[PDB]
Amino acid sequence: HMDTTFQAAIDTGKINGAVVCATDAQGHFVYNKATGERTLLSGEKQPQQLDDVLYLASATKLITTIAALQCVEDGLLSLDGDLSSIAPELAAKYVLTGFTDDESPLDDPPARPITLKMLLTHSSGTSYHFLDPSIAKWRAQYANPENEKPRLVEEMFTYPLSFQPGTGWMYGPGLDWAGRVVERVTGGTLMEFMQKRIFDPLGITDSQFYPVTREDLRARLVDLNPSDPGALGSAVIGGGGEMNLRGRGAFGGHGLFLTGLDFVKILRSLLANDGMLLKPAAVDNMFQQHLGPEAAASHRAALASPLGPFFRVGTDPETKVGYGLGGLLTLEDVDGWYGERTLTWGGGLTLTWFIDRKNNLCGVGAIQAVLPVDGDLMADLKQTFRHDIYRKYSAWKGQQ
Ligand SMILES: CCC(C)(C)C(=O)O[C@H]1C[C@@H](C)C=C2C=C[C@H](C)[C@H](CC[C@@H](O)C[C@@H](O)CC(=O)O)[C@H]21
Repeated sequence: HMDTTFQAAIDTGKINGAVVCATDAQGHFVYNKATGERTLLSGEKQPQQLDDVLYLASATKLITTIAALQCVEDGLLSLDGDLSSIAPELAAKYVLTGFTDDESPLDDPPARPITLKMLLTHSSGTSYHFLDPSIAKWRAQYANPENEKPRLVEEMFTYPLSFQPGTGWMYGPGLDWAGRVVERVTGGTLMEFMQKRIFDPLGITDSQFYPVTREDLRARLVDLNPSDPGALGSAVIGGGGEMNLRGRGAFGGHGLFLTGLDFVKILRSLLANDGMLLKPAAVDNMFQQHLGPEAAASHRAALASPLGPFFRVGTDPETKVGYGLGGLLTLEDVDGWYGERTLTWGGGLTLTWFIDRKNNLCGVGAIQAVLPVDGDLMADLKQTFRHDIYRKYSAWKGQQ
């Protein structure tokens, strides 16, 4: 019901198209479908194609997550090691506990060092100011940078922690920090490392961080169009895109551009656990709960909060979930849908992905929306993909 649902959304003028790529571990069941049209900077229309270059936005986080785990395999990092030396900017952050009534900020020194595992699972304390009201309040009083100067990761994310390292959960720049950590410990750019360790083994050559400079890629950017002459990804994140315009260097949190076909090669290598990217036991460890007791309780409070629908990535409020290395982790079966220990996340409001090892299925579904982005419609469209792909998978299994 992707077919009729997506077409209805095209007819209303709220999306231009969609790219969907799903596969089992061996490529027996494969479903690839490009729907709709893209618009070129010239205004001319072209059918959506499976090798259109998409803005991944926070789907970047999974890829940065793999890159960090590869440095762990190399012995350049450990999951639980002290990062204070490699990233002193993180060690220097204090923990904001709240405000007095005259609205002055209470902070405390950090009780422990920040580790890679905390960065990868959003339990370090680094929080997006637009999601954490306490951090939103601090940003505004200790304001303002209308500097507009292009900022590196460490010049962009200068706020205190939202909670003692390891003891909470809040979505934030942990993978931008992890990406910077990967650059520092390898002595090269994040693009260089990923090209060599992730894209080359999979035969991927059509990928770049913001800003996209390559002419061949720019000619295939969905997001280079009259509504987005900057190729900022506005349609994917729903207004802006502010962080991209203001950054300098690679942002492992949200910066990558990639085709759906190339993104699913990465998903499938994890699903099949074929050693192309990581040793099997390291992949297995991604699909485990890595929040401790306090952090798990914080996670569940955020999932029950008004932001919870975003944080639940379409999963039901009755489904117990944790956070793995790479995204949300289901902790029980939903019969007919995600098996237990499905890893899932997404990008902006328009893109979502899952890796269901128990049921042997992975996929990405990426709506190409029309500004202004109808957020409630995106949620529905993503949900249609997440469930219709299981329907298609069952029908195929039944036909064998
Ligand atoms: C730039 C953030 C990034 C990774 C692109 C992103 O897509 O995370 C997604 C993935 C999804 C699973 C869960 C999410 C959790 C909360 C949000 C609604 C977030 C989307 C935020 C984005 O819509 C607005 C930001 O761009 C704010 C800004 O413009 O600075 C959203």
